[PDB]
Amino acid sequence: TNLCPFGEVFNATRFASVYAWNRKRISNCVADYSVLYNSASFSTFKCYGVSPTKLNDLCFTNVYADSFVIRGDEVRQIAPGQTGKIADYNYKLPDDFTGCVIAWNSNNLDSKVGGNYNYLYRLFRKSNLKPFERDISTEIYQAGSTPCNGVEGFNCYFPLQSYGFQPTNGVGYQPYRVVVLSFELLHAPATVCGPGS
Amino acid sequence: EVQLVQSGAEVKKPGASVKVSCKASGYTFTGYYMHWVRQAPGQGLEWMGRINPNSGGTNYAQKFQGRVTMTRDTSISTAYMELSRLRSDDTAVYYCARSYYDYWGQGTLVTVSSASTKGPSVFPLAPSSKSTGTAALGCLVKDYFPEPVTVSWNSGALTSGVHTFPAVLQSSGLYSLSSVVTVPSSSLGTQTYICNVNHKPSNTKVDKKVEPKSC
Amino acid sequence: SVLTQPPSVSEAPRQRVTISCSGSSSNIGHNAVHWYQQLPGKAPKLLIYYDDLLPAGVSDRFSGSKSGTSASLAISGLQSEDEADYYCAAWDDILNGPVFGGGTKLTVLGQPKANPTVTLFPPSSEELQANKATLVCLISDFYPGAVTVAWKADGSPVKAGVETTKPSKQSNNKYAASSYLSLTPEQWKSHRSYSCQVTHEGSTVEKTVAPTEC
Ligand SMILES: *[C@@H]1O[C@H](CO)[C@@H](O[C@@H]2O[C@H](CO)[C@@H](O[C@@H]3O[C@H](CO)[C@@H](O)[C@H](O)[C@@H]3O)[C@H](O)[C@H]2NC(C)=O)[C@H](O)[C@H]1NC(C)=O
Repeated sequence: TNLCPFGEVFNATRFASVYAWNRKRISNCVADYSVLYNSASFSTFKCYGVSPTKLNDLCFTNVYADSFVIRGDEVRQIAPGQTGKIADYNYKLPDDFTGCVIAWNSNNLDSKVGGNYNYLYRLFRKSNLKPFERDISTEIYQAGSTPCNGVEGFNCYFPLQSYGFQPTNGVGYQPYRVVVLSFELLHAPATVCGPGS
Repeated sequence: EVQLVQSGAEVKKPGASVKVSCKASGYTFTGYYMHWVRQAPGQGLEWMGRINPNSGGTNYAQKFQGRVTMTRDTSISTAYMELSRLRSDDTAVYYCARSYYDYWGQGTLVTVSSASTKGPSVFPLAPSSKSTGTAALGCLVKDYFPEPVTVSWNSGALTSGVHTFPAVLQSSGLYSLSSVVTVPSSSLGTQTYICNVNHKPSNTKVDKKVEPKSC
Repeated sequence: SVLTQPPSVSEAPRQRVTISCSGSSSNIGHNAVHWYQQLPGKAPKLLIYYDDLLPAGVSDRFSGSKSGTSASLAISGLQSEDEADYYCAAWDDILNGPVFGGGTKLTVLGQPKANPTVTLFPPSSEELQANKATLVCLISDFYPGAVTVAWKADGSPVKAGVETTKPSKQSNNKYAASSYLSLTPEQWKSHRSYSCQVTHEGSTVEKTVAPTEC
């Protein structure tokens, strides 16, 4: 009876910025996915490569829980084959993704009267992200011929920008917490299984 | 919060020099370019030059090459702009601005004039070719220094249709303005129109009667 | 000036206006466009950077785009607080520095449009006796408060000696502006006619004076 520390991920008091998205490896434990999948708390719960109802009977070598906060209208970007600043520069899912994307509105936690500017995202990158790649660099983005040499100015832009989370905003601009579960089946003993495995 | 606070308004004679300061707060002074942008009264913005506050490298607009010096004192997070051999047409509000002008100072007025305290002389702007339906008349308040002047009509009895314009700074280094009134043309042969001009920087106070003219 | 903007635009509250910024290959063609808002009597402020990005705290009613060597700023849900001069700027590779547009005055229509009345005063007899000659062109009762003033002596455009005030609000809330042509008496008597030409909302009105007539 080792249950998986999902509450540590789903109920964590603070979430990471999407550009520095948190990853937690889940290993050597019993996981009840039924409770998550059947919870009305999650407005988004779309799986790729797996049936959610079948999870309670499967075993996996490992499970990863990636978490971050984005804007409501950016949740659509957390899916295979999407484009946009979030999919391109912050968090990319492979075309062969095997896992589930979970999201719920966090306006009551991540909004502050006057704007919460603690959650950041990457707006500039010379290059798209590879699937599951993380880029936490803060080098000035050189958009021109001239080098920036660590000073911001014309064509020399800081690569991260802050979200403005105000409780007044429309739903599309409110913060959403997102948890992406990936299911890995490697040539090794499976350590994560559902209760009815 | 990022703040850029500039030194106060300057009055300089042609040929002299002006040094304007810009104190930065709320960020790492050496991490962002500083620019100087000027704006002649009522005109557009004009870029003068830039300084890298880390390296101290400068780059100037062609038309100010040889006349401007931009410097920085990192120990007090201050940038400076010194403009030499001033000309009348250097009268302007001068701004410092950070990076891609993402934050601006509040601006420093520099007025370049060779002039001392002087009261205006007042000339009449007569109406013409209107018998009996509206006619414009006024007064030209010419060559005074410094600003400002006050103008009333008939010791304040006439306010309807009255407008007093802002001043212009002439090439002379002296200010001029006009005040006009619109009146019925059929009132000209009867009603008397006097502009009362008071210059409080000097102590000149002039009353000029504006009467119709004989062509 | 290096970038060309419309001098003037206007639209009703709650509607959408657009402001164009026109450049060349050396600036807009290769570099990012930026937009600045200057409220009356205040310093400029950044509105848009890198063509379409918004600084933190800038309302999403403002948006920008670039196509080729041209750029535009779009303001939706027009509010009366948006009345300001708007400037674009971009880096220019040939001049090795950032260049400005001439600026665009935005009016949010809160009253009926009104044509200027114009009066061109010749130099006064008193002023001539002081050995001076100032032609005084007064412009009043127009809305929106945006005009272009042009002087012609006989058939040539007059640029030197001209000073013009930015439109100022009248007591009736229409706008007025003034223009001066400062001459010597000899210049004044050497031409046959002088004219002050006032362009407002695409219409140009003209008044003329002549040294021998009134
Ligand atoms: C994240 O935290 C919340 C709150 O601490 C967890 O939800 C709560 O879980 C408890 C125990 O599972 C629930 O108590 C039960 O409530 C039901 C209501 O019908 C009742 O029938 C049971 O007898 C029991 O008292 C509690 O209601 C529930 N709260 C909410 C708001 O759902 C949640 O499980 C945590 N998430 C994870 C992944 O651990």
